[PDB]
Amino acid sequence: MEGTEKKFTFWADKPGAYWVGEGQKIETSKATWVNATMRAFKLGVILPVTKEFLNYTYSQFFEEM
Amino acid sequence: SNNVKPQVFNPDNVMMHEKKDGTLMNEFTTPILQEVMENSKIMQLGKYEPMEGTEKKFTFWADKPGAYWVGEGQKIETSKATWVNATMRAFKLGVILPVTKEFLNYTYSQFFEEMKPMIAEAFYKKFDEAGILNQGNNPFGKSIAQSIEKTNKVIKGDFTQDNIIDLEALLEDDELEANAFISKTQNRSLLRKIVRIYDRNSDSLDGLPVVNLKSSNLKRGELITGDFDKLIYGIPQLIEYKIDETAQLSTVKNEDGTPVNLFEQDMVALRATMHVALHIADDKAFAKLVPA
Amino acid sequence: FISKTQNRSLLRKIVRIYDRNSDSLDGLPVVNLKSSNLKRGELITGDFDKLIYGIPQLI
Repeated sequence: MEGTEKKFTFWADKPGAYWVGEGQKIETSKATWVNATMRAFKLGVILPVTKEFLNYTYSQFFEEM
Repeated sequence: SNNVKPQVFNPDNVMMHEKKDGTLMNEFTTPILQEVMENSKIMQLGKYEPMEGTEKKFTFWADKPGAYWVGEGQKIETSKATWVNATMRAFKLGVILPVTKEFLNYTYSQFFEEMKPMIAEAFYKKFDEAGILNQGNNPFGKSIAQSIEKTNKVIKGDFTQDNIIDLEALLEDDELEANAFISKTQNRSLLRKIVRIYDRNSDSLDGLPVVNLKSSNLKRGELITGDFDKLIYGIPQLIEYKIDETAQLSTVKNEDGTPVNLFEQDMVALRATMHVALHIADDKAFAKLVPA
Repeated sequence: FISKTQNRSLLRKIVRIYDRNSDSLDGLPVVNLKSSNLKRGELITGDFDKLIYGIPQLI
């Protein structure tokens, strides 16, 4: 999915067939499809730190978060 | 909260990837400009003056030295050349374009590159209208229209051939040739049908070129002319672009009235700035025709 | 023609015999003088090959 939205299309109807005698007229038939779609949403969080903490208490903190 | 509907803004200058009705603008097509962008008319007409501070000092000549007829062995008398000082200062132009980072990923990823020509056009129009028409809260005090008010060097009435001549003759009345006309592009309607002194084959009026301004402040009935070599400009700073992903913007506010923090809200903004300067070397060099 | 540059104001609006496309008057060139002694209303012309000058001492 490259954009924030995506499209799907699916078959829905399939053609018929008939029995025809010799020199009788052959009849017609029809196919059909249907569509569906999905979109994306955003997740987020922020973690703030006092820079003394990141020097004198827990240097690795963000790598462990 | 986990509130997912998009952020409303005020003044609403922020570019967004989805509309409040839920329309995500995927598969968007890059716009194409209808006309073509305008150049600066001041930079077309005026003299350039290389400047590197925000301020310049000029020297111009004023009095020429004389000469005398001397008989054989008669005393050669003296004479004085004189000059006059002038000065011009720069002021800063700038604008900011805020963008939601989804827009810059999914709608229109080249947006900030495709905007640079339009930002320049916005500054050129802002400069021209400030220096010619005295409009848009100009900073200089110096302008063409403010010079014509001070000299009161105004013809009153309609575009008769007598008035078109008297307009230019009011500069000849001080030994200055006019060098161009400044016109509202809408008023060819009048200049065409007088008797001809105008031609559209070049857009010239009595052989001098016509330059069109393209803003709402110059009316139908008005015409400007002068010796545009007496108008001088400089540019200490060619347009500089800075893109920022974390600053606060105070001038744009959220729906609740809070400022827009570009980091918390996942946004981007382009700041552009330019420094530009204007001087009018002789305020008598410009004259105007105005309807009564 | 010898003309005060200020008096195009008159030569323009008569009927044309003048043009500013060259600054000529009836096809002869106009030369502008640029001093206060030649007035607005005055125009001079002649066969200027009959006017002769010389310079024994360059400046």
